[PDB]
Amino acid sequence: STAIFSDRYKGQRVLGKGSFGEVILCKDKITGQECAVKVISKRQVKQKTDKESLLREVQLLKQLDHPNIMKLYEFFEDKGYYYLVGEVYTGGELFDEIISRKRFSEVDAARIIRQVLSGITYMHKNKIVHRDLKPENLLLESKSKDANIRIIDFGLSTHFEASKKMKDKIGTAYYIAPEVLHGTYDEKCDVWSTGVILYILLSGCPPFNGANEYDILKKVEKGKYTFELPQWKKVSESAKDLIRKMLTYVPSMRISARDALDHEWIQTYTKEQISVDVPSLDNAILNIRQFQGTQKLAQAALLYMGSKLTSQDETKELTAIFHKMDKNGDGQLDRAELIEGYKELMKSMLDASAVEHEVDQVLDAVDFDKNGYIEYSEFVTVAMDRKTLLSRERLERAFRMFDSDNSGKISSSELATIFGVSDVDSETWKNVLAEVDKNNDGEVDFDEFQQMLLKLCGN
Ligand SMILES: CCOc1ccc2cc(-c3nn(CC4CCNCC4)c4ncnc(N)c34)ccc2c1
Repeated sequence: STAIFSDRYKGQRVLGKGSFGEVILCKDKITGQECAVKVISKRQVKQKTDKESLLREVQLLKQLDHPNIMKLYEFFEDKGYYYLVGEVYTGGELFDEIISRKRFSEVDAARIIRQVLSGITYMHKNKIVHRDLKPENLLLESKSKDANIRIIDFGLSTHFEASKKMKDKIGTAYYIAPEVLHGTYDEKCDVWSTGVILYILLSGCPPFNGANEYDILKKVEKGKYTFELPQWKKVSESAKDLIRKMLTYVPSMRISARDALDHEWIQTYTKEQISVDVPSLDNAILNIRQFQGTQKLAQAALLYMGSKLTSQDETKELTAIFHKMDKNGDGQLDRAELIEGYKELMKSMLDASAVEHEVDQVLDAVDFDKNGYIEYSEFVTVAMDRKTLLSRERLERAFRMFDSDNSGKISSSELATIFGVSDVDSETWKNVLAEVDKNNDGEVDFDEFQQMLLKLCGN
């Protein structure tokens, strides 16, 4: 009697979108235990290994326990997806916590990096490689200041092929080890990624950077970086030494995770008491806030355009479904039929229970209610506006957050940075601007930026 995910869990709400698919907050129908479930769509994500190999990894992952590694509880598979059920953590991404601080020192960075290396060391002893380690994969257990770090997605890269969509690979290029690019890699790739993360914590700038994905990769593959930024003068020699050892090009010469834990710098700056010399890295924290805001705005822009393309698709599809269901030809439908077509559209709505409630939120939202005969046309408008909300609202939020001086505007230099990170061709976005505002003087407000994005997705 093979078990069934939706027999055991109900979806509560969406937690986010991660590598390989959506993460949904779920609840055990008997025990009330809340859990974070990564749902991998077999249609969007191709497998690299065979079933046998994936089930063996899962079985191993369930038996490992470390304070800095996300705990996996359960694994299910049906016809259309894979479901990975883990512990839910509520502290958010590390860097989003870091940028809320007004003080940040080498002690804070060593506390951070020690946890990461401790989790990586443990996983490498069990022959699991992350490969895709980056800031987004570092979650905080809770919103508390003293919260432990939990690494997510350890081992998935081995069995599933990563999205080639830019909206999914923003800020992947900065962290990947050069041997991963060339195809022969081992567990040392996780030390390199960690090394990049440490460089960023102490300087707030990526060691390997450029205007677009491909320029960043060209820098990584060459392997050259420097410590000539002014804010490195404030950093201990010990920290730089550890960095050089983590960023060693040839993997066989690069320090192991385990050895990195024992390095003088980690031993010195994680002793809770001794502040022998501990200034605050003010420039770094502000660089990280700029870095983070840029990454988040580019991401939000791509998802805005993606949501706008989805809403074109689904509006037309839903209308054609309702049209054919309308046997009267009067343009009206009852509740069950609305539910039926919306389910037919299907392919957060993990069971029939999820669908009926979304429909009910819209029928309530249909302003005032006459029961029996519903104008299919207007239900479509409202169902779809609902779907785009999260993404337009999020777009404005990200715009406001990027605009740190509250100027209401972003410069064309800033647009170049954002569009380079979003991988929108240079000639393409300026042609678009020229058409939105024929009189602009090198800056756009929120509405203009939004109008630009619409034009860049064929509207
Ligand atoms: C081999 C383990 O297989 C699993 C199984 C379930 C997983 C669930 C989560 C998860 N994702 N998110 C949403 C975050 C929003 C911010 N961007 C990053 C994602 C989460 N938010 C809260 N808790 C979570 N657990 C997640 C991530 C990785 C998992 C890996």
